[PDB]
Amino acid sequence: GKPLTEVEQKAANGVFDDANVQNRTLSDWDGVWQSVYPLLQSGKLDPVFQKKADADKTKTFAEIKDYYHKGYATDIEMIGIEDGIVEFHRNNETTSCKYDYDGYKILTYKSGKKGVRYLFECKDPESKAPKYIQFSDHIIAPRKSSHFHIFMGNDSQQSLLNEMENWPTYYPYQLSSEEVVEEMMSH
Ligand SMILES: [Zn+2]
Ligand SMILES: [Zn+2]
Ligand SMILES: [Zn+2]
Ligand SMILES: [Zn+2]
Repeated sequence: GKPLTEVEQKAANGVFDDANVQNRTLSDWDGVWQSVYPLLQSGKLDPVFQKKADADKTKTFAEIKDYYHKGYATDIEMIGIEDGIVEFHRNNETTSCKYDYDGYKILTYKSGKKGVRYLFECKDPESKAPKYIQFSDHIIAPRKSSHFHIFMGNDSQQSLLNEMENWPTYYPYQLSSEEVVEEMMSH
């Protein structure tokens, strides 16, 4: 929808000044989302890997697909976000919490690029949802997400900050596999 400003555009590419990063509310991720892992498991995402492989030298289709197989792997098939609550659908069962915002963390990847993770924490003893979750979606300022990676854990926020190999990814539930694929065939 909104035209990604020059900043938003470069930011979406890991290039930005820390002074341009701003807090974001949980509502930026409101909606019902589908994990893309089952799509990969059923070959629905092969075209995307084929394209990334016919452009990446030293990388074969299988090598690329193996990279994303590890990256997308998760048992949380669906996520629901609404009115401050995040709900996780695992095995026909669900868990949720009314998450508290804990600021963000600007990361500097070894590739030189930068990224921002938005941290939330569950402070409800009753709940059985992950204690710490972090959103990352190439957005550094208020703006509704179109899809996102989410890191979840029960050890600590720092702990989630070190994870760089597994990043469960989610797209709007209503999108078909074809639509999800076309979207990935861009950015
Ligand atoms: Zn700084
Ligand atoms: Zn469910
Ligand atoms: Zn990403
Ligand atoms: Zn996108």
